[PDB]
Amino acid sequence: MERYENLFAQLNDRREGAFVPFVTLGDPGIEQSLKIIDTLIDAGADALELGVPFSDPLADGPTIQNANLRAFAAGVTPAQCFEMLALIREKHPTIPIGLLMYANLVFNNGIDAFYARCEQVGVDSVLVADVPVEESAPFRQAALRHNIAPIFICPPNADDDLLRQVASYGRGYTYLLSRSGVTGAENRGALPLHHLIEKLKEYHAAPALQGFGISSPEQVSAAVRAGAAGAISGSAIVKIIEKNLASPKQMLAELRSFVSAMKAASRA
Amino acid sequence: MERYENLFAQLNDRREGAFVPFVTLGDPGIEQSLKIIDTLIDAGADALELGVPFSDPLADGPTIQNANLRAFAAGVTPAQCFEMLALIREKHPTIPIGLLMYANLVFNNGIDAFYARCEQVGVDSVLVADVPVEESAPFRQAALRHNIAPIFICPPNADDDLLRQVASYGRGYTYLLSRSGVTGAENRGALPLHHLIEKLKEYHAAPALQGFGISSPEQVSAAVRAGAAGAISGSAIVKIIEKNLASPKQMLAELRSFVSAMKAASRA
Amino acid sequence: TTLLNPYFGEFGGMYVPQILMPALNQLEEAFVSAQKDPEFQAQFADLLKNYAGRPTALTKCQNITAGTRTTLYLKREDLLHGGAHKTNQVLGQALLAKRMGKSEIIAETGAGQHGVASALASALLGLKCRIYMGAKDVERQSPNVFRMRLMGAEVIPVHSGSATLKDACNEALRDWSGSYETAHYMLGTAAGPHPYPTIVREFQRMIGEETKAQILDKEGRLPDAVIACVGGGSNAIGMFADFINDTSVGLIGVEPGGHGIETGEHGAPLKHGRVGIYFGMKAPMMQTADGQIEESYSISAGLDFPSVGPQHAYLNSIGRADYVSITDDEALEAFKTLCRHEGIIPALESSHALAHALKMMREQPEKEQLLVVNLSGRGDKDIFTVHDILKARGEI
Amino acid sequence: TTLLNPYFGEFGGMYVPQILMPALNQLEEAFVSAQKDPEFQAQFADLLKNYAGRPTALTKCQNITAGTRTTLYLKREDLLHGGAHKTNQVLGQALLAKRMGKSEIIAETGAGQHGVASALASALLGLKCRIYMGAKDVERQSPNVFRMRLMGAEVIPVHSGSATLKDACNEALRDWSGSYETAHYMLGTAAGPHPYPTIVREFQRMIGEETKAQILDKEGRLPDAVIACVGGGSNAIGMFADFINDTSVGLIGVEPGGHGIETGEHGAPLKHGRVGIYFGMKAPMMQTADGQIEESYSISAGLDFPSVGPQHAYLNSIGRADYVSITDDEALEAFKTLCRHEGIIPALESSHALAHALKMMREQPEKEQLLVVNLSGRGDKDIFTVHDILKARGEI
Ligand SMILES: O=C(NCCOP(=O)(O)O)c1ccc(OC(F)(F)F)cc1
Ligand SMILES: O=C(NCCOP(=O)(O)O)c1ccc(OC(F)(F)F)cc1
Ligand SMILES: O=C(NCCOP(=O)(O)O)c1ccc(OC(F)(F)F)cc1
Ligand SMILES: O=C(NCCOP(=O)(O)O)c1ccc(OC(F)(F)F)cc1
Ligand SMILES: O=C(NCCOP(=O)(O)O)c1ccc(OC(F)(F)F)cc1
Ligand SMILES: O=C(NCCOP(=O)(O)O)c1ccc(OC(F)(F)F)cc1
Ligand SMILES: *Cc1c(COP(=O)(O)O)cnc(C)c1O
Ligand SMILES: *Cc1c(COP(=O)(O)O)cnc(C)c1O
Ligand code: NA
Ligand code: NA
Repeated sequence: MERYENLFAQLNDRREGAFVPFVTLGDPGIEQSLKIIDTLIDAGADALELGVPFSDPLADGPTIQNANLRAFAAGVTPAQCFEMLALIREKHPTIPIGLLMYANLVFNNGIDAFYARCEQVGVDSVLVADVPVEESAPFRQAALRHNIAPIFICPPNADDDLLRQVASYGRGYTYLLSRSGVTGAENRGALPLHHLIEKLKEYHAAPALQGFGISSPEQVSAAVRAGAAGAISGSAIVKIIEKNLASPKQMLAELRSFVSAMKAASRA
Repeated sequence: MERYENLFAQLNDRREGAFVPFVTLGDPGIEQSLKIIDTLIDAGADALELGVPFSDPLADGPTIQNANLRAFAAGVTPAQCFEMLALIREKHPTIPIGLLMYANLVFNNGIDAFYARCEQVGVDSVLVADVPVEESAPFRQAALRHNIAPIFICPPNADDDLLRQVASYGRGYTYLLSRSGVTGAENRGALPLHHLIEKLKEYHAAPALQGFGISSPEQVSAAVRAGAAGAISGSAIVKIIEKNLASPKQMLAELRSFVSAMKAASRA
Repeated sequence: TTLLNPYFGEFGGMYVPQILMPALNQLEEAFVSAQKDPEFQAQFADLLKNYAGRPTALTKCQNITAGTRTTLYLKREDLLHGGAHKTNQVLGQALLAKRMGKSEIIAETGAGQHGVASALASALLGLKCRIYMGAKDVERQSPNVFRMRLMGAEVIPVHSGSATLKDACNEALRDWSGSYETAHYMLGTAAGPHPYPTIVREFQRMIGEETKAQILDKEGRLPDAVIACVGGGSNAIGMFADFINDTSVGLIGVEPGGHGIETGEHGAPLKHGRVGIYFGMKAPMMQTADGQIEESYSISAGLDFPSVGPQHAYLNSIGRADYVSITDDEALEAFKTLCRHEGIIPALESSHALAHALKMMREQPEKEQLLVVNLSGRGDKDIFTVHDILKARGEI
Repeated sequence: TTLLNPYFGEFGGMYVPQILMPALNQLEEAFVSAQKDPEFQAQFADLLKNYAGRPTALTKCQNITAGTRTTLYLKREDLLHGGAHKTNQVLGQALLAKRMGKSEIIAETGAGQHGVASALASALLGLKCRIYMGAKDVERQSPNVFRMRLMGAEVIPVHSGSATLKDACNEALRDWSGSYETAHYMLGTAAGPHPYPTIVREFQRMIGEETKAQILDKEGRLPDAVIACVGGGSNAIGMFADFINDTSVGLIGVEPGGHGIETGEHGAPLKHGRVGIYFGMKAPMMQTADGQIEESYSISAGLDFPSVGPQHAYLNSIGRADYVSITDDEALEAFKTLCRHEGIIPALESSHALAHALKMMREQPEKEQLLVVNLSGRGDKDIFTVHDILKARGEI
């Protein structure tokens, strides 16, 4: 399909950024997670990034690790996540849906079969957290054979070779990391984001979505002003789930208000 | 003095062996020990062997180790033992009294001073358990300077060099060990006791008293028949003390009966 | 782009998030450079000799083999400083850290053994050491935690996931991804992403080099087989490497069989797991049918890495090395045998290798064979485990 | 009559009951003969090399001595099989047992260390080992008792006297007096009746011989001083012997000062006891004013022999060696220092020697001095003792 391409075209015509929430599938249970996802969409999400619970989510921070544990406590399996994906697509025909996967879950029953199942349920893209561009060939090939866009992280310290690889190999969107480290000292190697955005455009890369640490409306507008096509927010959304476990109705109300504010920040 | 020489002469004139009990001084307390010793004499003991309680009585078996512990429990010191010795001699002017000492107690405040204190209280001999003949020179010299007989163990496997040393160096009596080991296998090196008795007489040794494991009247008569001048009994006497701790009067009655039977066995 | 092949056939690679690739590339270049630098080699040799105690003895075991045609030697890594072979490679990796201008060490540990090794190397070389350890392991491993702290290391209890070895590996990597300009990640076996399986082999290979020289001097020929336990693969590849081209020499790796392979309670992924991609590598691992990573079980916690070094998977696939398993009870009997017949208390890890050699001997007592067991460590640490098991079944 | 002098000046001798003299004479002749027998020497060398791990490393300690003019080396007896120097001499004494046609070993032990050493040597050489241990020590030393039993030794709890080291020595001697045709008494230090102080020195002297060669190779000269702890005297005389004729080389022995000499709670009889005759020898010992033998007190149970080898008393009397003491707290700080600055966990015994070298250095940091500490053992065994003390005063 062409869901990302159609989304970015529509957003371009509206001089508008994308706002893309991340949640873990089946956190805090399957029913509540389906409801969460519908609320994110009804509040203005332009696309979704969705995680499949995994025993060892190396690349995730404490908030998303907590979400992962909640989904396992609920007995959520990858097969159940794919059932959920098909239902979500069946409710929402045009929203781009991207998965955040770990390599073992893609490789487990065969790489090609994984991507064929993504295609059957109507997923648009897959970011495999622990597959660097250098190792990505069989993943990107299988993805593209099944009409799935392979998504790559572009670190803000990326060298020119890495920029060119990410530009050549990725599709749907380029995932532009906000920071290469948490401390100002650890983030010293990070180049200005507007410069990387400009280089990616020069190399005809998929449009950039900035992600990692985006938690407030001003960071959504800043991303768009720097030239990115939009912004991804995970921890900030998932925190709302964690803080309202005891009140599922309040949880949905707070999710709706948060997503509405973040989306508002992307509009011309 | 000449107490051993006078004893053996008197016994020879009566065709009689000596019976010599061993007890630990101050077991089970000073008062009771003085009483025990008077009872041993009144029952027929020809001489005494008396131990001074010592922290580490290497050469003593379980019964005498137990006696040692009882005397320490009663707070018995070597100075108190010497007070006891003087009282015992003051009651009994002719009985030979021999001490069983450990080298540290003799050496502690000077070897010469030890033997001078033995002389002052009227002791006749000292056997230092952990001084072999090879190391005995300063002990035997100090002993003889103060009119104390130095006593040496003659093992039943003793070679001829050892026999000649024991014969030359000892005085009062020669202590003839019954056994060089407890098991028949461990005692294989032991020569016939009558043969050693004969060799000691040939070398003009002090008269032999057989000791270690003498517990019955028949062993007293056997010692005399083998040519020894008498027999020493410790464990068998001390066992009677241990078995009657709760009844001091019964203890003395049983001591009296036992010593009377053992002495009877030595008479022509 | 890398300087060296990251794979051993289909096994291995660099399956890490993009942000970690510059850390691995930096480490690979430093290693390649170090291996050509006579000054680096001389420094490493000096630490191994004068600090760690190399060369280690090769002990013949005539009491064990009496009446048979087996001649058995033990390569005495139990005599290395720290009481296990881990010391060799932590010393080399600490020198690589210094080479790269790093003043800090990050390490993972399961039950504490690699944490102690990392801590001692860091103390000697003046590096600031922080060690991630699952909170469940911290609770149960007071002696190792205390050793680490005495050595000036920071021990950081890991409460995330299931609070065990995997979560400790995960926290160490997370930390390194942010701190690698100043910190080196001192990985604890010949596994994980390239270049670690290569580095750890090369920094353990003196085990087999010395074995070859010692057996040539004592017997005038090469061994018929060298036998080593496999938790992650470092002591085994250290013993194997110098013999790989000596095609007459058997290479036998022993994984823990736990309560028995058929119970599922074991730690033998190379022969009884299924290839997956985790810990930065493609390799056999312990995992559910839908690909969630599981744990290894062994009486010996040191053998509980739920995967295996990719070079072992490769050597197995081509038939150069053979892999077997030994159960908890088999290892316990080998432990008892060595104690009683040679006066050496072996690590329960190493006891798995010895148990397999005992089986080689006992099954075929008239077969002429010259065997070397890599005695990877001492077993003082295991006496409480052994006591409790023997008492529990009234064996003592 | 003896073949060798039983005394070192006025100290030493053979103060045992007459029945034991043939056992000592037999042992002396076997030893004299062994020392002239190239086959005995070759067998002993083979066990020391291929079983025990000799030669042991000599480790420089630049982290400890930075900023001073001290150069400090540690002789790494902690790297010997068994984790202490005791292993050297039990191997030699087991060979002497075989030389005399004996198939059984008797040994004494306090807190278990010499019992383990005797048990491992006996296991290797196929000898039936029985070890006497005070019942109070058995209760408190489960790990050592278990090691001994794993090694096939019989551990016999001693209930006589005060159920401790002295009573264990006493029961071992009683047994030997009856069994010496078939059993050898493997005494645990360079003390007791001749010939034991001579034998144990000669079977430990490779410590100082190797030290001399290693220091000559590394520094081109002899040490200014060698420093060793003194419990009974074996590790110290092992380090000292080869340097006795090198009159420029300081020989410093460190006794345990316990809670401080002035408290009376110490184990420093050579400098603060009084000469007595016990344990078969004339030597300084811990004893009451009226001559009852007492105990030594130290944080380190290994240093609790309440006397000292007669050669140390002699070397002191002539001014060739100097003896000092180190308190529990001094030894604890040295323990912590070595852990943190060199990544070596030292036995609390050896920590007394290191503490004295630290004092030599710190008191006079501009004095040029080349020091060797005999690091007699490893301190894994001590981590519970150290933990408890540090916790108890809120230091941790
Ligand atoms: O993505 C990261 N964290 C923030 C965003 O993730 P999440 O908090 O789950 O949304 C993140 C952190 C570390 C990292 O490197 C490695 F895994 F190798 F250690 C990779 C990704
Ligand atoms: O999109 C992600 N997280 C949500 C956005 O970050 P945050 O809002 O900080 O949770 C996200 C993306 C990739 C990822 O793994 C790796 F970087 F390795 F590819 C981990 C998290
Ligand atoms: O005399 C012994 N026992 C029996 C008689 O003594 P006791 O039971 O106290 O009357 C006896 C036992 C062993 C011994 O040798 C040594 F001490 F060296 F081990 C010396 C004497
Ligand atoms: O006379 C002694 N005991 C009493 C007699 O023996 P028993 O009747 O068996 O107690 C006695 C004599 C000497 C001795 O020590 C040593 F042999 F070394 F010199 C120990 C006990
Ligand atoms: O086996 C490992 N560590 C051994 C720790 O030893 P111990 O303390 O004895 O458990 C181990 C650690 C990390 C690893 O890869 C990666 F870094 F990617 F996670 C692979 C293996
Ligand atoms: O110090 C001694 N043993 C050390 C035991 O070592 P450990 O197990 O560490 O207490 C020791 C043992 C016996 C001895 O002489 C004699 F045999 F006559 F009693 C003198 C010293
Ligand atoms: C750590 C350890 C092992 C297991 O690790 P490998 O990397 O598989 O060698 C085995 N033996 C001992 C003694 C160990 O300490
Ligand atoms: C036994 C022991 C000692 C004390 O004994 P010495 O005979 O005085 O050497 C000292 N250090 C260690 C490590 C020991 O095991
Ligand atoms: Na494994
Ligand atoms: Na002492």
